Amino acid sequence: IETVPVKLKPGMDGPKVKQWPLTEEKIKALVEICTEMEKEGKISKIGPENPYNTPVFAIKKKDSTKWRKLVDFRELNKRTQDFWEVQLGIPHPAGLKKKKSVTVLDVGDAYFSVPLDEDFRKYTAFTIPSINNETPGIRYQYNVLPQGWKGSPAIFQSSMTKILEPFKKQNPDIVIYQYMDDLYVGSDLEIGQHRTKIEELRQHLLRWGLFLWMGYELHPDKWTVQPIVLPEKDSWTVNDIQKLVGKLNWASQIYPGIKVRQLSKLLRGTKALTEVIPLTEEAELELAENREILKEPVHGVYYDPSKDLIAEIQKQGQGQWTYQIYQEPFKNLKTGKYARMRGAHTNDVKQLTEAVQKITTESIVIWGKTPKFKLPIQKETWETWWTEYWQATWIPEWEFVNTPPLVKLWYQ
Amino acid sequence: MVPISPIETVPVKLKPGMDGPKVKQWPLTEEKIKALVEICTEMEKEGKISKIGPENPYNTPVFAIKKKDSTKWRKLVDFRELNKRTQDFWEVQLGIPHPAGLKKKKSVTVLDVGDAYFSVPLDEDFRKYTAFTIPSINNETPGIRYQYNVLPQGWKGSPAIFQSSMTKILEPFAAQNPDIVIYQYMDDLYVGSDLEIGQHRTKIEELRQHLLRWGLTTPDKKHQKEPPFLWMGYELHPDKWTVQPIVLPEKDSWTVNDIQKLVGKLNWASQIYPGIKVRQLSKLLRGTKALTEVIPLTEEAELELAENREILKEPVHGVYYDPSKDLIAEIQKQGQGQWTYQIYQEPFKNLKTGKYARMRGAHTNDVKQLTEAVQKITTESIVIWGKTPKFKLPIQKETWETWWTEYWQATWIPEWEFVNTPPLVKLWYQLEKEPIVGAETFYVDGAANRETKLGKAGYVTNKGRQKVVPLTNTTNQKTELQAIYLALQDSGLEVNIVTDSQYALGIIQAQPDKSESELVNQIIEQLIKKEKVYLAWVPAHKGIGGNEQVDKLVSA
Ligand SMILES: Cc1cc(/C=C/C#N)cc(C)c1Nc1ccnc(Nc2ccc(C#N)cc2)n1
Ligand SMILES: NCC(=O)Nc1ccc2[nH]c(=O)[nH]c2c1
Ligand SMILES: [Mg+2]
Repeated sequence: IETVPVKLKPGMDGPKVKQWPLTEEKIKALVEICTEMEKEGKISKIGPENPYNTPVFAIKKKDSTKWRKLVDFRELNKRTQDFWEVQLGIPHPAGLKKKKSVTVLDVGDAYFSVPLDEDFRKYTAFTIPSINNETPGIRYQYNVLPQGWKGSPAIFQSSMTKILEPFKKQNPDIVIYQYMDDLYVGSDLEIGQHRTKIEELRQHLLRWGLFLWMGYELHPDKWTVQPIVLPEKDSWTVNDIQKLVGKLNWASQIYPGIKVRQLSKLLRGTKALTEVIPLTEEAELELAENREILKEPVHGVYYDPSKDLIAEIQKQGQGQWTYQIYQEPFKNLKTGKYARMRGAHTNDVKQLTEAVQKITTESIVIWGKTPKFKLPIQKETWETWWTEYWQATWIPEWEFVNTPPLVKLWYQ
Repeated sequence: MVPISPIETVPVKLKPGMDGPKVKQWPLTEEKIKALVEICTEMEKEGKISKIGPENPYNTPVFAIKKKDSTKWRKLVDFRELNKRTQDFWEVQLGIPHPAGLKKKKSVTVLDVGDAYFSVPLDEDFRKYTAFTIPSINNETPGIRYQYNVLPQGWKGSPAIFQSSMTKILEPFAAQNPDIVIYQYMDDLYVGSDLEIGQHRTKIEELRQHLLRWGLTTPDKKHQKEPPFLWMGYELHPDKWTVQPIVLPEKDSWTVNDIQKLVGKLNWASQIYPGIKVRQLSKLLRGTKALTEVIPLTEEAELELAENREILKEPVHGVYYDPSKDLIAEIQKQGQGQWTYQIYQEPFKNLKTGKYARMRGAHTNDVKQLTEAVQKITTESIVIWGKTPKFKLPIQKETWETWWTEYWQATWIPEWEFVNTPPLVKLWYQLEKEPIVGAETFYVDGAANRETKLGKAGYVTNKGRQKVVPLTNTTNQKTELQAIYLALQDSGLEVNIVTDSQYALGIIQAQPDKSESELVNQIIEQLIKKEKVYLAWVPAHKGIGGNEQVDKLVSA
């Protein structure tokens, strides 16, 4: 109550972003949800004097029979002022990633209890389209803090701090971190105890004045990584050696001390690709020296909060995906691999969308922000399908890789 | 007096930092002035405009035009300057309905709303910006000054504000009468339904009564207008739709502009007439832009044209959408990057047709194109029907599986079945995942001098087979491809090829079946003839055997 004034950054107008086509089921879902929200005073119909637009759609979260409204505020978020005055920043807990269990709660519904600044509401305009545009799209704006908007956690933060006061003083070891509509709650204790404390946390929110029941369990202390590893073999073909030298040449951009000279000379002469080549002892020493180098961390790797995180993903085949998160090229802040399934076994694009969500989650836990994706897929294919698989309440930025990376080989 | 509900005004603003228009009024003939005075007097009586004082600093120019051949004058205010300064509005009529998404209707009635059209009140605070001046006879008195009380014709916000106001009025009637549809186009309302004619007729009267509550009168004289309707380039009929007549001109000589017109008609036609092709005819439009320039039609363009004329020989109609039935989409490959599709529910009755053209690029293949066509049809179908059609595609299930599982990108197409209708999309080649035992190994390289553009390309093999070809007017990238081509050309049915060229790998790993590059095309032709090809990459200049040797030979 008593709204905080918000503005756009200087020299920019509100978002005008086209509503993308929605299926009949998503439209029907949104009509139902919005009718209720309008009844609750959360949103109000607007007029033609509001030119602005932000796209909206609907998703189904993990194990649920009910659609969730999802607004894509990406453009508005860029155009919205950074939040400084009362809160200068949220120094990111480094201990969150170390916890045995981190549960993700959707706290976004709490935002609806805070009125949105009257002069800013127009910038939250969104449209429910009609099939075949047969009837005019239904136009609304928010009267309260919208889910998915940058300003909502910023504005609600003081209310949130007061709400979680007794839980935190009671549970000093438990790490709570907030990103957009999500709350991240870590604990090192037994998973049954963990869930108990999570349900204990829910009540704090539940008992106060009101998809909260849900939880998404992570175990970041078990999150693995991918050092560069070289084959151990008794017999090397010419081909094996070429692949090794190629992999080492690549690695040498990362690790400076790497040498291919001795190995490369095993290839002396023009030989059948499948012919077996004995390693010279000097070749073995070189290989040995290379192995040791690759056991060390990369040199001069550091996170800069002022720079974007970039995430690259390669399709490895058979449901396997590799990825790297970096700021500067060859300095990888995290590398990883997913061998997983979760359905999607016949659908590449579904698998990729799930990978994108997982990597973003890892990014939020580790650095407290989402990365910018380089996606191995054609724009038109991605843009047609990704919303069908999206389970997350935020959305990251992405671009598209049209030229096959040669380095897919070396993350395999 | 029967009280009527007022229409709520939409608040309107000028763009930030901008003031209202001040524009000199043109002098007018004595006859124009007199006619404008008469018009404005009448308009003033109806409350549409009001006289104002000298205090209002604003002005917009007013004109008088006699129609064609006639004695009657009409008032035209030129709002161009005020429109530049007026805020943007939400525009609803973007994205017009496609006829193929409409539902069949037993009856469709037209209602004249022209009374409402000129009667919507304008935001009180914005009215001053609409000021205009009738010049005075002989300029011996001050001009007569007026401003608008209602949405002026030709003003930037009039269509959006009229549409939004009408919509708000109609909303409760539509909601409480789910058995009819209502669509607003210009000063008309169109009401359809499936109701027996008595009930339909009753709904129309009820609608006329509902509109009366805002004081909006509709003529007792019922609309001469009946189906078929000519709308947005279409003919709408109760049970069917088509495009308005498309007649391709006979010509001895074709102008750029003539060809642009032709393609326009053909594109428009293609949403109903199946199989329309624009490729060859569109080619003639490249570069240039001089509108009156004549172009010779190639034999290919003549052939495409003749094929189109045949397709257009008699009228074809689409049916409407039945939500109770599945949507089916079938696609055929037409050649030269051209694809055509039909969308239907029952066999032999299309809702609509259409085409897709290959995207511009250096290299391409049929599977990628088919995939792109599927995505386009999918998106178009979400717009029109709110759902993805089931696809019938000229590609074997096994071909698709081989494709997507090995393709370097993530890719997917939605539920589909194979239809065997040549030409089929197939994979022309697939490279080996492992080196081939028993197959000769070719180490290839090429290099060129950037200045002289002289180069060499060639190979050496484990059998001591060797070739080096001298080359002129070439680049390093071309020599790298040439070398691969030579190895393919000179090997047997199974071959291992070793290259250092990241460029060549990038292209081949994209799996093109066709290219703008002659050399890539020659390589593809060779790949097609092989039984097994393993392509291996190595880094250059590493002392890698057979690679360094061939590098030595081709450099100088
Ligand atoms: C878009 C639209 C244009 C016109 C008319 C525009 C004009 N002029 C008339 C109507 C009623 C509609 N709206 C809808 C909505 C759903 N189904 C239909 N089906 C439908 C419409 C016309 C005919 C006919 N004849 C048959 C079926 N129309
Ligand atoms: N080993 C060569 C090879 O398997 N080539 C190939 C070519 C075309 C194909 N179409 C398929 O479905 N599988 C194919 C395989
Ligand atoms: Mg070389």
